[PDB]
This record gives sequence, C-alpha cells and structure tokens, in this order.
Amino acid sequence: RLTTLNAFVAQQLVRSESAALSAQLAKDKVNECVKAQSKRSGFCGQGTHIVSFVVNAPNGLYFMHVGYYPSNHIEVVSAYGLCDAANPTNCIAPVNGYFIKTNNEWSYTGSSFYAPEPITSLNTKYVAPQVTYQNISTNLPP
Amino acid sequence: CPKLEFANDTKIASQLGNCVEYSLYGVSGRGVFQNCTAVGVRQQRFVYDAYQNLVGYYSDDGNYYCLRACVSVPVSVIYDKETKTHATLFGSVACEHISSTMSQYSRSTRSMYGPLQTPVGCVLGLVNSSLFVEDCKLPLGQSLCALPDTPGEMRLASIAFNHPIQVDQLNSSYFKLSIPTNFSFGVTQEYIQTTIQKVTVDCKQYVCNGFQKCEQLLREYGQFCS
Amino acid sequence: SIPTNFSFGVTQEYIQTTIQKVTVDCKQYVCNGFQKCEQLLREYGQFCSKINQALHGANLRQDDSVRNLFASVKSSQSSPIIPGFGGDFNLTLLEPVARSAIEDLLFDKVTIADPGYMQGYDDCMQQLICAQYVAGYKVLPPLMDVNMEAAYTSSLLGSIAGVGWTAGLSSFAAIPFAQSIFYRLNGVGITQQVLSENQKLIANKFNQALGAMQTGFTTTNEAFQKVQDAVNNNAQALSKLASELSNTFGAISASIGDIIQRLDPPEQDAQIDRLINGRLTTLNAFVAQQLVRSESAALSAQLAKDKVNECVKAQSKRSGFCGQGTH
Amino acid sequence: PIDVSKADGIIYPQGRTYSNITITYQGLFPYQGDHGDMYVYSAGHATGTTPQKLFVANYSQDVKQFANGFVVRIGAAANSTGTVIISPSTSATIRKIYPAFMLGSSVGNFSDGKMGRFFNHTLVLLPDGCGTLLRAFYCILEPRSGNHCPAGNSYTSFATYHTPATDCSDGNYNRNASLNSFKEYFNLRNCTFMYTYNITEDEILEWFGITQTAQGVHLFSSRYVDLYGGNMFQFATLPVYDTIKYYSIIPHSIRSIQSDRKAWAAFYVYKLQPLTFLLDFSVDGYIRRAIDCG
Amino acid sequence: FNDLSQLHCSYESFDVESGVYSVSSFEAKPSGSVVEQAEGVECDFSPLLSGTPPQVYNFKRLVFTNCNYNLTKLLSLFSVNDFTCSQISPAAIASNCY
Ligand SMILES: *[C@@H]1O[C@H](CO)[C@@H](O[C@@H]2O[C@H](CO)[C@@H](O[C@@H]3O[C@H](CO[C@H]4O[C@H](CO)[C@@H](O)[C@H](O)[C@@H]4O)[C@@H](O)[C@H](O[C@H]4O[C@H](CO)[C@@H](O)[C@H](O)[C@@H]4O)[C@@H]3O)[C@H](O)[C@H]2NC(C)=O)[C@H](O)[C@H]1NC(C)=O
Ligand SMILES: *[C@@H]1O[C@H](CO)[C@@H](O[C@@H]2O[C@H](CO)[C@@H](O)[C@H](O)[C@H]2NC(C)=O)[C@H](O)[C@H]1NC(C)=O
Ligand SMILES: *[C@@H]1O[C@H](CO)[C@@H](O[C@@H]2O[C@H](CO)[C@@H](O)[C@H](O)[C@H]2NC(C)=O)[C@H](O)[C@H]1NC(C)=O
Ligand SMILES: *[C@@H]1O[C@H](CO)[C@@H](O[C@@H]2O[C@H](CO)[C@@H](O)[C@H](O)[C@H]2NC(C)=O)[C@H](O)[C@H]1NC(C)=O
Ligand SMILES: *[C@@H]1O[C@H](CO[C@@H]2O[C@@H](C)[C@@H](O)[C@@H](O)[C@@H]2O)[C@@H](O)[C@H](O)[C@H]1NC(C)=O
Ligand SMILES: *[C@@H]1O[C@H](CO)[C@@H](O)[C@H](O)[C@H]1NC(C)=O
Ligand SMILES: *[C@@H]1O[C@H](CO)[C@@H](O)[C@H](O)[C@H]1NC(C)=O
Ligand SMILES: *[C@@H]1O[C@H](CO)[C@@H](O)[C@H](O)[C@H]1NC(C)=O
Ligand SMILES: *[C@@H]1O[C@H](CO)[C@@H](O)[C@H](O)[C@H]1NC(C)=O
Repeated sequence: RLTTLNAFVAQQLVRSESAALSAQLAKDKVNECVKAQSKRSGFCGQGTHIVSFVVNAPNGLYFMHVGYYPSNHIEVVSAYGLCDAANPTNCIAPVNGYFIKTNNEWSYTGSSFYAPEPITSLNTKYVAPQVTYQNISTNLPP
Repeated sequence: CPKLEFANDTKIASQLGNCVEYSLYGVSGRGVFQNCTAVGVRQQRFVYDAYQNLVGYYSDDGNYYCLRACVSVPVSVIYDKETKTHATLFGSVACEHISSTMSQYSRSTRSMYGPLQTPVGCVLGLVNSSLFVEDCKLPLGQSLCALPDTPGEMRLASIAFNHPIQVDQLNSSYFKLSIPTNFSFGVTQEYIQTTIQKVTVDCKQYVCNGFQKCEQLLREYGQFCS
Repeated sequence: SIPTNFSFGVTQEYIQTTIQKVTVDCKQYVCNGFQKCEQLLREYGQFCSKINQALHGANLRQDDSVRNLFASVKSSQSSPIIPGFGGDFNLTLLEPVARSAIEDLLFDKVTIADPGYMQGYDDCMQQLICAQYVAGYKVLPPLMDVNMEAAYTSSLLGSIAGVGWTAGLSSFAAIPFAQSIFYRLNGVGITQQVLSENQKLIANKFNQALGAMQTGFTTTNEAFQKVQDAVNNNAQALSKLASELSNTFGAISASIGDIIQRLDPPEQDAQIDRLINGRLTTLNAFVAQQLVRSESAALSAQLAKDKVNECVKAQSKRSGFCGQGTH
Repeated sequence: PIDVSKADGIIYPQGRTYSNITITYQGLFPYQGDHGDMYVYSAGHATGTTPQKLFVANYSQDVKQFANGFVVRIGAAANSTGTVIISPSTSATIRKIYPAFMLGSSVGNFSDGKMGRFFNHTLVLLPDGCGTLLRAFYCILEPRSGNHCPAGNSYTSFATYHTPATDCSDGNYNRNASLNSFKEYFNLRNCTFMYTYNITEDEILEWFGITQTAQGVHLFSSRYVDLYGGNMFQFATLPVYDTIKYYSIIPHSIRSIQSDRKAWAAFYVYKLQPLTFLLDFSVDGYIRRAIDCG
Repeated sequence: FNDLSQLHCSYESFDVESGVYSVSSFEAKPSGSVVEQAEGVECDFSPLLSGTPPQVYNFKRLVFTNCNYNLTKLLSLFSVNDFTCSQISPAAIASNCY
C-alpha cells in the first residue's frame, strides 16, 4: 500500500503540473480571443474568429468560439495598384481590401466576402509607384 | 547428449529455407534457415547478435547457414458496435497462409470475405470496393478504411484526400483571385481540464483501517505517510 | 545606429510532432507461446489487459491530435505546383517531382529504417527491421500516406503565396511568388525604391543563401541533431522491448522453454512468477514513458501548428519568435 | 609495452563470436602499456667446438603467484640482429625460442636452503626439438642426490641443456633429449596422464595464454588457426584436479659453439587480472582493436 | 473461445466500442526439428565403478565432454537408496544436451 501511494503521489504531482499548464493556457484563451479578437490564424476559433464564450465545468472549462465560416467560393479577378498613367506616383492601395472589375471597373471589396462596393477614400490610401501596378485613364477613381 | 534412434528425416538440408525448431545439441530454439556467406571464426560454429541470439551457423560439412528467427504473421482485428460486423487484418504479408496451421486459441471465421492484398498486408472479411471516404471514423492504417452497411458488410475504401479549390495564377498585371460568396458562423468547440477533484487520505484509516496491531507495526514506518 | 548592408540568413529548426504509434501483444510478448505460461498467466493477466487499452487510448489520442492538426493546416484552397514557379529562384529543391527534392535528400541523409510497411515479414523471409517481431510488437502504420503529406506540403506551399498579404484568411491571394516577396519585403520595412531598382542582387544573394543550406546539411545543423536524437529516442524505445527478455530478472535463466523443460513444476512456476513480474514492471515503465512522449508530442504539435499558422503562412510581429533577425 | 587498441595478446570469448560490433565482456585481462616479467635465454660456455659449463641466471629461484594465469609473447625480437647475451661484444641474428614451465602449489627451500621446493603432484611442460614438441606431464618430481644435484651437494640451480648440432637438425630430433636433460636433474614418479603436441615452426611472433578453472587448465594460442593472425584459441585443456598458486620458469641451456653463438628470443610475460574490456569484432571476426575500462 | 471472447474479456462487458485492436497473433507450425552436431565415443562411466571408492574429502572427479550418455544403462543398475536434485528437475538430467 505505501508503494501504491507513492505511485499515487507521483501521478498526482504529474496531474498537478498538468493542471498548472492548463491554467496558463486557460488564462491565455480567456484573455486573448474571448475578451478580444485574436490576430492569430485559428488560435481558438477556426477561420476568422468573431466572438468566444466560456463556462465553468466541475473539473474543467468549456469554450465555444463563433467564427466566420466561408462557403461557395467563386473565381474572380483582382489587381495590384490603381495608378495614373500621367502621374505614376499617384497610386492607391486598399485598406485590407481588394480590387474587383465590376459590371454595371475596379472597385473596393472586403477581404473576406463577395461584398463589392464603389471605391471611396474611406477604404484606400496612397502608396508608391511600381512597375507591377495598373493604369486607368477612361475613368480615374475619386 | 542422450542416445536416440537417429532419425534420417531430421537433417538441416531437409527443410532449408523453412521454419523449424532448431536444436543444435544444446542450442535450442525455433527459426528459419537461409544460405549466406561465411562470417567469423568457423571453429566457433555459433555466431550471435548483440542480444545473445543466434544469427549464423557454420555447418559440419562446411556450408554456412544463417538462422535469424521464425517470424510469424502479426494479426489485428476490427469490430464495430451496433452493427455485428468484424474482420481480421494481417500486417505486411502476402495472402499466403490458409486456416491450416495457426497457434493459440480457436480462431473464428464466417461465410466465404476472403484473403485480399492490401498495401498493409492481407485482409480477411473485406469485399473490394474502390471507395473514398474523407472522414472515416475507424481507419485501417496507411490510408485505408472500411465502412459498414446500414447481415451488413464493411466495405473497402481509401482515405480520401480533401482536394482544395484549385486556383491558378497570372504572370501579368491582372491577377487571378478566388472569393467566398456565402458563409455561416461556425462554432469551434473544445474543453480543458482546469482543476481535478483534489483528495487527501489518512495514514491509519487507509492503512491500519483501525488495527491495533497495525498501529504498533506502522510506528517503525512512522513518518512515511506524514 | 543604422546598418548599411544586409543579407538573408536562414534559421533551421525542427519539432517532434508525432511519436511512434506502436502496439504490443500480451501473450506473444510476455508468454511467447508456452503452455504452462498461459496457465500461469491465468493467475495474473489483469495488468496486461488494462495497459493494452491504455496504450490503445494513448495511440488514438495521438491519432486524433494528428487528424486535428492536419485539419487545421489544410488550406481550403491552394495553388498548383509546376516546375519553374517562383521566378528566378531555384526553388526546384522544394518543388515536388510526389516527392520534394529537399525532403528526398533529407530522407537520404537521415538514417531512415522504415519498419517494413510493405515488405516487412516478407522482407524477413527473403532476408533490425525484421527484429520488430522477435518477442513481438508492431509499430503501426501511419495513418497517412506519403502522397498525403505531399498534398499538405503543396497546400502550405500555396498558402505561402496566398496568406501573407492581409490578416483574414477567407480570401486566397496566391500572388506570383516574386511579387509576393516584393510585398512581404515592403511590409517588413524596406523602402519601395531599393525594392524597385535593386531586385537583382537581393534575388541572387537569396539564391545562394538558400543554396548554402543545401550543402550545409551535416552534423553542424542543430535541427539535424534533434531529428537524429529523435531517431535514437525511437531506437531506445524499441530497445525497451528488444533488450529486456535477455534479462532473467533474478531468475536462473531468461529463456522460457529452458525453465519449463529443465525445472520441476513448483520451482518453474516460481521462476515464471519472477519473470512475469519483472516483465510487467518493464511494461509499466513503457507505459509511463510513452505517456510522457505522448504529452510531449501533444504540446509539440500545438507549438508546430501555432508556428505554421502564424509566422509561416503570414508574417508574425513577434520579435524573433521563429526566426532570428528580421524574419 | 602492450597496446590494447592493437590487441596484443588478449583472451578471445570461448564460444561467443560476433561480427562488426563493439561488445563489452568481463574476463581476465592485463593493463595497458605494461612492462612484463622479462626473462631471456642464452648460450653456454664454449671454445672451438666443445661447449663448456652452463650459462643461466637466478630466474629459477624467482617465484610469483599464479593469480589468473599469464600471457607470453614469443619472438618479438625475431627477424633482427641483437648482441649475444654471453658475449656482449658479439652480435648475431635473433632466433625465436620457447619457454618451459612448471606449476604447483607449495614453496620450500632446496638442499642448500634456496627457496623453491615443490611438493606432491606438479605439472611440467617443455618445448623440445627446436620447439616442434610441446610435451606436458603432471607427475611426481624426484631431485637427484649426487654432485651438483638438486637434493645433492655443490648445487646452485637447475637448467636444461640442448645440443643443436645433434639435437634438432633436419629430422632426428634426438628422442626428445631435453626431456632427458630434465631427467638428468629430476626423476618421474606416480604419474597419472601425459600430453604431447605437434607445432610447426615459422618466423612470425607467437602469443600464448595459460589459465586455470575448476573444469581444467586452459591453454590458448594463435598458431593453430591464426598463424598469420593472432588470437587466443584454446588448443589445450588439462583435466586438472587441484588449482595452482605457484609457478616457475625452468632455465634452458644451448650447447652451441663459441664462434657460432646465435642470439635467441627475448620473451615477455604479462599477468592476467579480472577486468572488463570492450572489443571491436570486425566483419571477418578477427579481433584487432580492444579497449580497457579502468 | 474466439476473437470476440478475448475481445469482451479484455473489456469485461457484453458491450464494447468499435475499433482496431491488436488481437493476439498466432504462430505458424514449424516444418520440423533438426538435431545435428558431431558425436563420437559414448560417455564412459567405468572409473566410477572401478577401483576403491574414495572418501568424502577424497571425492574423485570425472569430466565428460563430447560423448553420448544414457542413464537407462547407468541409473537402472544403480541401487539408488536416495536421490535428490538441487535446483534442477530430476527427470530432465537424462534428456537435455549440455
Ligand atoms: C619476419 O619477416 C617475415 C617476412 O618473410 C614476416 O612474415 C610476414 O608477415 C606479414 C605480417 O603478417 C605477412 O603479411 C600478411 O600477408 C598476408 C598474405 O599472405 C599470403 O601469402 C603467404 C605466403 O605465401 C601465404 O602463406 C598466405 O596464406 C597468404 O596466401 C595478408 O593477407 C595479410 O593481411 C591480412 O592480415 C592482417 C593481419 O591479420 C590484417 O591486418 C589485414 O587487414 C589482412 O586481413 C598480411 O599482410 C607476410 O605474408 C609474411 N611473409 C611471409 C613470407 O610469411 C614475419 O612476420 C616477420 N616476423 C617478425 C617477428 O617481424
Ligand atoms: C502605366 O504606364 C506606364 C507607361 O510608362 C508604365 O511605366 C512603364 O511600363 C513599362 C511596361 O509596362 C515598364 O517596362 C517600365 O519599367 C515602366 N516604367 C517605370 C518607370 O516603371 C507603368 O508601369 C504603368 N502602370 C502603373 C503606373 O501602374
Ligand atoms: C538548383 O539547385 C540544384 C541542386 O544543386 C541544381 O542541380 C544540380 O545541377 C547540376 C548541373 O546543372 C548537377 O551537376 C548537380 O548534380 C545538380 N545537383 C543535384 C543535387 O542534383 C540545379 O542546377 C539548380 N538550378 C539552377 C537554375 O540554379
Ligand atoms: C561493418 O560496419 C561498418 C561500420 O559501420 C559499415 O560501414 C558503414 O556502411 C554504411 C552502409 O553503406 C555506411 O552508410 C557507413 O558510412 C559505413 N560506415 C563506416 C565507418 O564505414 C559496414 O557496412 C559494415 N559491414 C557489414 C558487412 O556489416
Ligand atoms: C550455400 O551457399 C554456398 C555459397 O554461398 C553463396 O553465396 C552466399 C552469399 C549466399 O547467397 C548463398 O545462397 C550462395 O549459394 C554454396 O556453395 C552451397 O552449395 C549452398 N548450399 C546448397 C545446399 O546449395
Ligand atoms: C479492387 O478494385 C480496384 C478497382 O475497383 C482495383 O484497382 C484493385 O486492383 C482491386 N483489388 C484487387 C486485389 O484486385
Ligand atoms: C447562403 O445560404 C443560406 C442557406 O443555404 C441562404 O439562406 C442564403 O440566402 C445564402 N446567401 C447567399 C448570399 O447565397
Ligand atoms: C555587402 O557586403 C557584400 C560582401 O561583403 C558585398 O558584396 C556587397 O556589395 C555589400 N553591399 C553593400 C550595399 O555594401
Ligand atoms: C607428430 O607428428 C609425427 C609425424 O607426423 C608423429 O609421429 C607423432 O606421433 C606426432 N605427435 C603428436 C603428439 O601428434
């Protein structure tokens, strides 16, 4: 029986340090992606994390993470930089977006969904000339 | 050695390349013959491994023969609950042995299902089917799986590769892109073990469990439980 | 303080993700096909049964970790692999032929003793790999196929070009790899000017930078050292099976047939008692060390998946977390 | 010295041969780079063609404990030219010679009080006929009691002469006359058994090993298989009754003429103690590299 | 009795889970047995029965190697008053090779 209890003490201290490890991972989960949005790829929630929710369990702790789950992906065209031919230094780049050659010319789209909308100053910012960018002359963006 | 009516049908050349119970007048065991090139001192006659087991042998006439081991077929099993379905697997082996000579306890078979060549070996109890399952719950190893019928039969399948949506690239200023057009809000769900049920114990309610004598005996052990 | 010259230095590392997923039979290992051994086995046997589903549970836990991590790293949409991709860069070494030439020559230099997953037993009848069944065990096959991690390498190769543009992984943007390098260098703080007229020299020295690690594959690479030490870890793990039956564990001999046909039944039962006791404690030691290896593999797999999702497909801002210098 | 990385005279495993691996083993080994138990034979007095009175050292009265047997190198000075021992100004080509041993378990003083008497049944082995015969015998020795005799007066020590002009020329071999020279000093009684060996002659050096165990006295050599190599292969197993704790070398004389005095071999004896060495079994199985532990 | 017997006994219940299990494998029947090595003269126990039987401190010694022995020609004519065997089975002393 004393040898069995030495084995018990050994496995209990193993479970103790394992619970300690689970404690810093627990605070990492609850403080990074639960009370904020993690900037890490699939850190606690798969895909683009939106929100997370946490609830106690009699020996542990329970985590749902509601996240953006894309579907029905289609094939489109995107550009690299909208720059004037007369003024190559005048370039624009999207603020975390994309250029889409819409029907109805390149316009802004969010970087996660089929959400096309006309190019404004509120989603782009001026950048440097490059040889790999593109010219437009028939309709310069505002 | 003791005397014996010396059987002629016991020679080394009789079952060369075959598994036999070797008994070299004290060197006892069971292994497989093979013909090799002579290595080591021929007067020693016995060549051993790093783990005190014979590898080679200098024959009396002078034909050097190796005996490594009589390796046998590794056997595994599959059984599914709530569908009375079960089959046997044999690792890295051609379908070479039939029900004649096993060992241990009584093997059980069903109606003939038969021996099929898999890359992992030989299988009994499967029907061939070029199927593909991406999310197999009980795989068969390498990239193999079987799925039971909803008197059912598990049927063969390879572990399918999840093909990503193939999008090409353009070497011009124009660039090729791909975009989600619908979505959902998937819930990633998991759990951790934070704090287990903590427990203590008495010395004398676990070990003496109330024994007087036990008491006086444990006093020499003393401070161990403390 | 400001530097006026630069180069591209490579940092080499490795993570032991998935340990050897093995199994050991009760009777063929502990008992080795001997009659009185199974009748005495009957005396005990409680240990053998339990620790077999314990190792089964540990193995399926490792398999669940493996399938979870390959589910996580699977880019939902990727780029095709062709020879000559990546511009002037000689990335043919990482380009799969599938078999990528870099991992081909790593498999050449790493002493790989594949445990006969297709020949095996037949490899033993035709001629250490056969030594996986002497007393008896089985390192299970992978749950994967080569070509399957070839596909995952293709997926992450596409994700290299597709991810490192903007946080938010719903859009896949696998840029032509030279312009992807241009955008990545612009992001990490290099002016567009020198990125506009001085691509040639930086491309060439990046080329011999990636060439030098090819010829640098020797003992001096610490990642090679931890790979081969992991190989030695697997070797000592299988020696914990292969070497202990030579021990008598205090008996007068270590061979079972020796005991059963050269000893009296009571004394031979006592010696088998001693042998099975020692062997089951060696099994408990095996269970403890594989539990340690399993939890270490779990945390290493978590580390590897975090490294590959943050600072591999994208550019993490953590200073020198996975690459020394401005990675 | 003796190198262990060159494996200069170390016991082989008796029945456990390996290949291409390094293996540890606990047995009887000496240390590394040791000195030895240096003795050497020589030729007697001579003038013209007649050989006069003998020429031996005090090596007959120098007795060491048996411990765990001993290893003898033979002909390490062979192929070479060394000075003649009796005449230091004279030099000649060194020829290989072989030693004659006696083994027992008692020490006593001689008829003149010099220590070295052995009682009861004792073993004597002797090379004869230019080393062709290696005859051994476990008998009762009887000292003679005449002039210059071991139980007699005017005695100093004991030696065995040899007349190579007539003893071991081509053929003949002089009906093992060095045994008669031993008989010219001692006598045989109450003997149980007797062994004799045929060993050929060569010019390469020789490694010999002697040990005892309760099953018998084990004698190992290289020549029997490794004539061109070198190892300890058990060429003899004496069925001994009692263990041995004392031994001595019998001095040997050669009846060579003065003008044709030839240099003989300068042999070394190294003692064997319980050690544990690591061995490098090569692919062919020839042990050539070993290393110590302590 | 069968694979399901050793299956369910390992789980100690009539209900188990689905799964790949390393069931206890078999051993193929060997093709036979080989008994070969050199034998010459048989074992000669004559000096045991020859001469004066010596004393308990004069215990006379006999070594036997490379011979063939039979206790049915030796122990059968021995009028054995007492037989004991320390840490060895008495029956197998005439069976195995040493
Ligand atoms: C006094 O001088 C004589 C010279 O006559 C020396 O004798 C030579 O000794 C060397 C050292 O062993 C010998 O070299 C060996 O030769 C072998 C080939 O021998 C062949 O030819 C002879 C003569 O015809 C045949 O009898 C024999 O069967 C062979 O057919 C090589 O194979 C040897 O190499 C192998 O052994 C060594 C040692 O184990 C290994 O390390 C090697 O890797 C390899 O496996 C070796 O090279 C030479 O042959 C001898 N010559 C003669 C004429 O006998 C004496 O040694 C020397 N004595 C002293 C004390 O200095
Ligand atoms: C807009 O047109 C101008 C025309 O001058 C482009 O500038 C040159 O384009 C050619 C080929 O397209 C390149 O070989 C030259 O290197 C470019 N010149 C410079 C100074 O870069 C420009 O690339 C076009 N696109 C923009 C400005 O986005
Ligand atoms: C990319 O690197 C590989 C690896 O060295 C080069 O392959 C070598 O090609 C030469 C001849 O061109 C052969 O002699 C070598 O044997 C090859 N090496 C190997 C390891 O196979 C390849 O040429 C390089 N390509 C470019 C464009 O630089
Ligand atoms: C004997 O051992 C040597 C030493 O290990 C073996 O030589 C090795 O062979 C392998 C296989 O080609 C090489 O990868 C190693 O570089 C070699 N090492 C050395 C030091 O040479 C040799 O193959 C073995 N031979 C036999 C018959 O077992
Ligand atoms: C056994 O083999 C002897 C020669 O060995 C040959 O080479 C080795 C490397 C092995 O590959 C072996 O199979 C080869 O035969 C033969 O001289 C001998 O005749 C063979 N035995 C019989 C019964 O044929
Ligand atoms: C099983 O069927 C597939 C195609 O259905 C075939 O490729 C394979 O060779 C078959 N297996 C055997 C053993 O014939
Ligand atoms: C997305 O799918 C849901 C359910 O299938 C549907 O109700 C919704 O209209 C879809 N949205 C788009 C933009 O296709
Ligand atoms: C940087 O150093 C290397 C080698 O010392 C040299 O070839 C290169 O021209 C240097 N570059 C600059 C910008 O100084
Ligand atoms: C040695 O050989 C000779 C001739 O071959 C023979 O007469 C003699 O009996 C042999 N002696 C021994 C001990 O073998």
